[PDB]
Amino acid sequence: KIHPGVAMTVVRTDEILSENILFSSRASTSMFIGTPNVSRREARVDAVTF
Amino acid sequence: RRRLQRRIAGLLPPPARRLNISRGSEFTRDVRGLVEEHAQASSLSAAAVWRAGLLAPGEVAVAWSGWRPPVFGDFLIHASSFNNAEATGTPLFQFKQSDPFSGVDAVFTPLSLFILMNHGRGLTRMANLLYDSPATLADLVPDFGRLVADRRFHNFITPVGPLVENIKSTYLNKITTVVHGPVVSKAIPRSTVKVTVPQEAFVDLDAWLSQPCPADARLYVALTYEEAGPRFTFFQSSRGHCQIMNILRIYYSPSIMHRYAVVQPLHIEELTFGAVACLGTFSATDGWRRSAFNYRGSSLPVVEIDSFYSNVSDWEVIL
Amino acid sequence: MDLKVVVSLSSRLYTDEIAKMQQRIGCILPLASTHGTQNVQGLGLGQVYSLETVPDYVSMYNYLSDCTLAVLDEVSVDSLILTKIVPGQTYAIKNKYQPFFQWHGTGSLSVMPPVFGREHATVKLESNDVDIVFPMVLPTPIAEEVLQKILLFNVYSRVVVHMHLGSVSYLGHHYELALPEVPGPLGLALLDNLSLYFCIMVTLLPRASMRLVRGLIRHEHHDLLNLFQEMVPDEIARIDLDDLSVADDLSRMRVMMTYLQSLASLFNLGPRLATAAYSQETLTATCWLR
Repeated sequence: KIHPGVAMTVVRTDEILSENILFSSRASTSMFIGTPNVSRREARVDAVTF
Repeated sequence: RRRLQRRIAGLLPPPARRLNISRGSEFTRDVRGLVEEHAQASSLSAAAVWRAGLLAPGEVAVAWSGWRPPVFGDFLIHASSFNNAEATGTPLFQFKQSDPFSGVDAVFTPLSLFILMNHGRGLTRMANLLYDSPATLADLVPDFGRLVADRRFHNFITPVGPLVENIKSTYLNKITTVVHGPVVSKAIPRSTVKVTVPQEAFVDLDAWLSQPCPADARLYVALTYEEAGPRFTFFQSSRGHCQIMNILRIYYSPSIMHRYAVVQPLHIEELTFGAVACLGTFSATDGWRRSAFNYRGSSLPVVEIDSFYSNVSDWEVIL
Repeated sequence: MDLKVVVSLSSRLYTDEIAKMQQRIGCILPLASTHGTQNVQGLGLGQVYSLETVPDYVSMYNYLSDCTLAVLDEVSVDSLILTKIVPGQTYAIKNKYQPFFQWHGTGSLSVMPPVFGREHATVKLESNDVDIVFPMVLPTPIAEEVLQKILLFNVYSRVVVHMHLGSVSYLGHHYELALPEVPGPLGLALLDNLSLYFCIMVTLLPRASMRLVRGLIRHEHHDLLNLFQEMVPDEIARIDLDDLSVADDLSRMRVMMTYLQSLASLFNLGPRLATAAYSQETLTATCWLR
């Protein structure tokens, strides 16, 4: 329990679970909505994957 | 030359790949025509057969689709060499009999194939419960001990894949197994079939290692030669065959020097430490859901590889 | 069946990478998953072959065989369309590999980790601050020649001749390939399995054929024999003293032919492509996954 001749500065970090609030002005961003088409991926032997 | 236009009209349309649907509750005829895959079993009327379209050449079409029709190899075995309480989805193994004109083959499920190994030296409780006498199975192979003793047992058994239908005959049982293709049952309610392998005989090789995930993780069988009687283990992996031989050598690294320490290899044929064979592929995501298997008395833990695609290969020796 | 995978870029793309990537159309690329849309991470071998100085070719082979394969045809800003490769389907594969390998008629293609330098098949995507490398595809005889040249460099590391091993030769052109010094314990594990097979070969190798080849070099001379320089090896002197017997020769061959199938199948690392009908005027071929 005897001090050495050299000190230290213990750095560390802390994770904090915050609740953010998102605000934006009206008509900020124009976008285009596509056509929601379906597709057929894979024919596994008893089950197909769309 | 206008009839060629009608011929190219009858030949053009592929299966529908894209479909710009609008809403879900409407259920348009076009999305139904995309999702309607034709059946295989229907009632017996010529209009019903015509709507079912089973008369179409090769693949089914109402007067190619990335789907394969399954083949169904047929076998004949004696009634005592098999238990009718076997599961539907279980892989099978043919042993080639030594008679030149045979007719009646000899098929071993891994539960039955266990008692060809234990007699001569849980899971073994059920294997002795179902097939009660080993003597009714010790004779289908004529010379088992000599064939283990020179280590040419693996090139005599070719895997035939999973079982489908067992018409429980009286004396000469006829079973149907899928050697190749989409494993699906021939029932009038066409129910799904899941290939089962008993849990203690089946060690995962993925979580045995404890980012690239493909869709088709294969299932490997492996017969291994032990001085404590040979063993049939099964393997699930998402690797190539090049990877499967190296990681199986690293997995069997205790057993090889175990056999080396107990039995010195006096001749030149004992050095073969068993072999492997791809039994086929399945879905890598929904794989190997556990389940339970009851006989009248007991219950062994058992895995269920669901919606399996059978594809047998030859034997590649482990060393 | 619909096999289209679109990969979304997380940022924009500068015009030089656009011009470079539109040259790289039709090449084989690997993917992380097999799902609908993916991001730029997980594409290419650059995640396992990083921007470093020591490669690892066999782990690159493992990453190639483990993951799926695709082909890149349509590339634009923020988005580029890929087409997957699944067993059961046929495809067209174009020959846009800048070490210009002339393809044999109806042979078999093989994918390959980039042996001809990292900078040769690489697009630097600094906009998404990552790198996409392009895996080489070249025919199977040149594939086995490169692979056995790699392993012979790995085993002759500890001995010394260098230019006669680390440079391939073809009818089209001879090329140089990048050589590391250690491939780590996975390359040592490949050498482990190779030496395992080899030592059990020289346990079980037949002795009728040595008694043939002694009198055959002393009788005949061939291109299959002039590598001995008309000198019998010493183990031919200290092995052919024994008599010649048929039964143990058959029992030796009955395990030798079993083991050599495994020794071939151990060199099956990397996905193989048995293609058909290559045309020297379209620079593409009808291929499918074996």
